[PDB]
Amino acid sequence: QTSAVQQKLAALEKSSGGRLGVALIDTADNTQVLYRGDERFPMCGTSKVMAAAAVLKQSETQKQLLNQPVEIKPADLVNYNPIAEKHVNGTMTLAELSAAALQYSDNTAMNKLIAQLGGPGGVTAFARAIGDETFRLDRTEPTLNTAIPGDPRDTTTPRAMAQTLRQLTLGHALGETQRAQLVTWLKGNTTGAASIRAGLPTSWTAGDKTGSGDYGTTNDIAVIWPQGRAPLVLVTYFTQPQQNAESRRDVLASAARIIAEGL
Ligand SMILES: CC1(C)S[C@@H]([C@H](NC(=O)Cc2ccccc2)C(=O)O)N[C@H]1C(=O)O
Repeated sequence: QTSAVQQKLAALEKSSGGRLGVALIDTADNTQVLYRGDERFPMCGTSKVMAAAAVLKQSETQKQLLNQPVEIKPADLVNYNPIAEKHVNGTMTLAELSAAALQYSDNTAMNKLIAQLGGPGGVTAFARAIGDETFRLDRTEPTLNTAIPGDPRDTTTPRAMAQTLRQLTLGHALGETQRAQLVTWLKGNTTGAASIRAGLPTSWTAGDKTGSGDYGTTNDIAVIWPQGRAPLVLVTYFTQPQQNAESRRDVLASAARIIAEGL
């Protein structure tokens, strides 16, 4: 069946010229709303949540892991390193790297998280351990953002990512302390005001992780606390036909608005 909300999302997609994927979980009743929910999309930076969460999982059995120093060398710098560049020829702890990857989307920090997990396959292995059979990380930064249409590398589906984000932030995929840390990091994100958040009533609070890549790929995944009701988990993925397409965070805001108005 096609719902009123799905019809509005289809209209939005049509006017956007691209391909939109949406997955909402309303924890008030566990109901879901999906649009292209089982189609694959390039994750880009939204994959940083899985990497940080995997390191948080490791920290459950190593109390000092998050304080472990990691060397940052000039050769480690990639295409976007707002935090790591300050620490070249020095070190950053795994907590510092996690916070930089999540809150500033630092790509060198993400690479250190991936390395700590034994490579992209280590991130995928953690996804499998928490019941996500869909997620796949295949490359490091910056190539994991090529976002080529039809390419399965570094992709997931909106349904899978929403389920995983719910388990990580509201469920028991991580220990209580680690879940709280992840939520704190997401709520402190600096990059999300133009995306899902721009489509929500101002009174609502949220934590999110954005992503962008080639093909005008523009993504956001969020955990939301609406005024007067149980939290929501929302994933909005968007990708376009031309490699050099411009970002469209406004499309994510529009999708979020349709979802909020549809509650
Ligand atoms: C500036 C950021 C905050 S960081 C960046 C990052 N993507 C890239 O570096 C690849 C790329 C390749 C070609 C064009 C754009 C991006 C990611 O997905 O985390 N995403 C932005 C965001 O989330 O708003």
